[PDB]
Amino acid sequence: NSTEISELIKQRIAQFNVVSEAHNEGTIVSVSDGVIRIHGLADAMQGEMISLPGNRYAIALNLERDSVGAVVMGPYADLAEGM
Amino acid sequence: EFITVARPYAKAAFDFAVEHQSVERWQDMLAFAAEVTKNEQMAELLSGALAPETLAESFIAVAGEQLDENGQNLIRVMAENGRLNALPDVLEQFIHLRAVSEATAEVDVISAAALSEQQLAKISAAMEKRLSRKVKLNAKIDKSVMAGVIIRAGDMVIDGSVRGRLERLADVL
Amino acid sequence: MATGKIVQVIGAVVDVEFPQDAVPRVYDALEVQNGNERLVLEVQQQLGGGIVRTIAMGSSDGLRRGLDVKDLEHPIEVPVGKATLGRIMNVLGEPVDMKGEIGEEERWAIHRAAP
Amino acid sequence: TGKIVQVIGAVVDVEFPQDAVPRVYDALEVQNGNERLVLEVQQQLGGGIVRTIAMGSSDGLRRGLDVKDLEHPIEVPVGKATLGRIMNVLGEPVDMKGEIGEEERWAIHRAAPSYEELSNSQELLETGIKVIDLMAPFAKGGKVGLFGGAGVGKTVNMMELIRNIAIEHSGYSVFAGVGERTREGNDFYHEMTDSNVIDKVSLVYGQMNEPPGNRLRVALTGLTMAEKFRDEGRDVLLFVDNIYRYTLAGTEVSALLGRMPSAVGYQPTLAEEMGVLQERITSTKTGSITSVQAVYVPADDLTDPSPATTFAHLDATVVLSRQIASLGIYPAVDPLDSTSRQLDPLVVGQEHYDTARGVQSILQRYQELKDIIAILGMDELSEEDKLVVARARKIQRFLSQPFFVAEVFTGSPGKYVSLKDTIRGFKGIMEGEYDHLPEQAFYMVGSIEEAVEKAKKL
Ligand SMILES: Nc1ncnc2c1ncn2[C@@H]1O[C@H](COP(=O)(O)OP(=O)(O)OP(=O)(O)O)[C@@H](O)[C@H]1O
Ligand SMILES: [Mg+2]
Repeated sequence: NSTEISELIKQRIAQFNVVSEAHNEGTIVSVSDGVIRIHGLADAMQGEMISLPGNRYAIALNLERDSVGAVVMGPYADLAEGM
Repeated sequence: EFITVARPYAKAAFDFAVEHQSVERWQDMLAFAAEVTKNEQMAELLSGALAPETLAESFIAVAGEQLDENGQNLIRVMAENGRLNALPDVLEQFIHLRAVSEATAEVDVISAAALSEQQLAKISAAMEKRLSRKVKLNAKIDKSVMAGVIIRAGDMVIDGSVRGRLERLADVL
Repeated sequence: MATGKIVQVIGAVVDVEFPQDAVPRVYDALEVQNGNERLVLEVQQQLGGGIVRTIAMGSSDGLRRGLDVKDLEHPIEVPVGKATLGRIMNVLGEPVDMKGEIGEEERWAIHRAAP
Repeated sequence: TGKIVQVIGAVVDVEFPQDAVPRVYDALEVQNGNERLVLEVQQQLGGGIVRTIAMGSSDGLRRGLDVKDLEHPIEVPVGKATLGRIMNVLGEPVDMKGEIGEEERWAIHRAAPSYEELSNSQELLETGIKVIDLMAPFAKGGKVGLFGGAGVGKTVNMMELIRNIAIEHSGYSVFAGVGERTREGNDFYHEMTDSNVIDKVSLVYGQMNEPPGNRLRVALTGLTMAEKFRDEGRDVLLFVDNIYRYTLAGTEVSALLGRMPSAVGYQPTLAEEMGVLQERITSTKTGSITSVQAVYVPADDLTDPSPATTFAHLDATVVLSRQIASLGIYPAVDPLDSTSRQLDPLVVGQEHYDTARGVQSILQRYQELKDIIAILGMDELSEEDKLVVARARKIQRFLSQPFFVAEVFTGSPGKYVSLKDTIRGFKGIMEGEYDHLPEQAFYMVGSIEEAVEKAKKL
């Protein structure tokens, strides 16, 4: 009964359209003092340039299990959660 | 590890299931909730920082085999504290607390070769007097012990393997 | 329409939860009814989950959990120019003398970049 | 088999199937772009996660890379195949020459020799250097530490010791560069090749450009080569270019390893990490290691934990003072803080022992007078107190010496001074035979005869 509920779950998540972010793409989770936390970016690498909205970058300093920690190469204050 | 934070939720759910005389159902519900927790798409959603209520109602969406009145609530309580990854451990403690409540024990037996029913009788009948519980044996006989038997219940262990005697003798060096 | 609600109050530090698609940017100004006066909050951090963390620009006493919060979308804005001369103001640009309203022509945001 | 699951600075976490988890100190391997990166296992976390330090640059590592499990520790070439060559922490050749003709490789993590194995020795080893073998002489098979702040002279002193000891000694030698200057590695290598002495010397370099994992384990690569030559039954000289960098590379990784900070923010394990390194550098009944270590002293604070722990490890300790060096007295040895286990009447004999304690007593009394002199001036002293000062100042100058390696700075030619000439000179000054000479007569002269010839021309 386990494999049929395991595939029913695969059907249901598809019905409700819940799906991953694309690799190389992510969202800002939190913003403080120019430090940025990002969820996603499953293909980001240590010390990469992450392009932000506008025309600016953050530098990936930590690849945590659930997030990337990054610092903004410029003014940070216009950034927002969910960009 | 989620073992400590699963404890409060596991107890609540069991006492409630007792007062509502519905323990078998819940165990089925927690098993379902623990499998949606493992789905690879949901495991990204559960890791990202959604707001608790936007996450919970999205979690409730992917289960329709849940008792909504009592089972959606459980999910909503765990979501409000971010706990949903503890569901596979909440399940195992619900099963554990149930077996203590049913005064019943699983016991594992390991030997160089398969036992007779008469030996399995004497083992079970002894362990029920050791534990003062009912017992249910399983036998997981092994390639490396060359004679004798091991008995494990809970974490108490009795060893009569010759493997254990050869080392326990060499220890007297 | 107010869109946030207060979720913690620990001295001067006030936490407010907004809808996920509406979270104020840093250094913005919020306002709330502290009973019979409007109290301004300045945003310091965006935390996870729509919660923002703010410093009260006034007395924190008498705030409840669950009060409604209006998100003014600009920073703190103050009156400027000739109308300010000879007037005393607080940090919010409200007159602290008794001498009536300031005849402002513009209000500028206080947080801006250098030349 | 493994997957990378976190990358935090120098530290990489790897997940393995729970039946296959690597042992502590295993080497792992991962492809990082167009090169191969080794990781060393530090800790087993739960759930098959294992926490590791990168032996190289960790930038460009993704999460989710496949990691290969090597079944063994980091193992380095040892024996005569290593002689005359420059090697990496991983024991790779770093000179442009071919592969190392190894016959054997040894794991860099080893246990110290047992208490039964150790050997005592009292054979005094002579040096060219007036202050060192007068005040803090040392034996064949002993440990010496040169303590000092930034720029005080630790390296120039060790370069005279290499010149004096390691060329009248006949056996093999190991020089370990640990977190020091790459220029000075290149400079040292060329003077060894120009002198054709290179073929007796093994060089391990992990200089200060290298990422922390290299700086931490290069010390152990250096010892493992010296332990091969010792166990072969030889007498070996080990030079360590800065031991402090071993501890500091531990500090840099320790927070990322998840360990609560201690004291002045050091790792909590500081004394064990130092102790397990230091105990391997011992002479044994099979063979001997003579060791010289430079010990950087951060912010000149001799009471900082890292200097303080190092002092119990060593047999002779020479302390270099910025306050003396700014006089331009070189070597800037402080004789009131430098000390040795060998300054004992039984081993040195009485004439040496009495001369050293006389010098120590006069120079101590001069420190006691300087706070009087600083306010009142010297005229207020007693006529015996003035004689202590007049002698102590001569003694401080006569402790100075021209080094052969220093000629590129001083210009004036280097001097080698016998132990017989040093004790005779200081004993003569303290007896007052020379109280008619000026202070400048004693500055930078090799022997007491050279002082009287300098005095004739003032
Ligand atoms: N005996 C000496 N004669 C002349 N100059 C010296 C002598 N000893 C040291 N000095 C001067 O001190 C300076 C630095 O000495 P050295 O390079 O040995 O310090 P160091 O050990 O490298 O210090 P650090 O490792 O902290 O940089 C050099 O300019 C050197 O000329
Ligand atoms: Mg140096």
